[PDB]
Amino acid sequence: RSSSYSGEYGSGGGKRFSHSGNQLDGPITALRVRVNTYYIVGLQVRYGKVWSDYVGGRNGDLEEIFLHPGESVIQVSGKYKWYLKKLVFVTDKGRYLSFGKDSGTSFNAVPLHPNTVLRFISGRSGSLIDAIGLHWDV
Ligand SMILES: OC[C@H]1O[C@@H](O[C@@H]2[C@@H](O)[C@H](O)O[C@H](CO)[C@H]2O)[C@H](O)[C@@H](O)[C@@H]1O
Ligand SMILES: [Cl-]
Ligand SMILES: [Cl-]
Repeated sequence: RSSSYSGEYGSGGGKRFSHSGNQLDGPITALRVRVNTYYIVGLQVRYGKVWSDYVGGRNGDLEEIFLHPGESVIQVSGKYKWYLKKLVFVTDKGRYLSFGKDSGTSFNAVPLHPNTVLRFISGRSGSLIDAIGLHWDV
């Protein structure tokens, strides 16, 4: 077994979500993160050529980053309180894809097993992102 799970990072508010079904669409190719003054408000992830159903709320500005062909996320750091505040996706092309404000409890997620990358995310959401979990696999 090469799969592993990092999380949950955040608190117990909101309703659980998962992108487990989405990995069949392909590898992660892009990220959308809605952000305001204090929080990560929403999240969307592009699996192959297909975006996940948007999760989170509407009170923030949408930020979007596309990954390069064959670029994978190999480390995720961030910060949270009762809600998620910052995320940094570190790639195997040496890019640090940062979203949100530098404040709160820090976390640092890396994969357990050899040669695995970020395949999908899960977590909790409502009007904001309450929590996030990272799922690693081949
Ligand atoms: O005390 C935790 C309670 O949190 C409630 O979820 C919140 C939503 O109602 C609101 O719209 O968004 C925020 C931020 O995303 C959520 O935390 C849950 O509905 C309750 O079940 C829970 O008791
Ligand atoms: Cl950058
Ligand atoms: Cl940390």
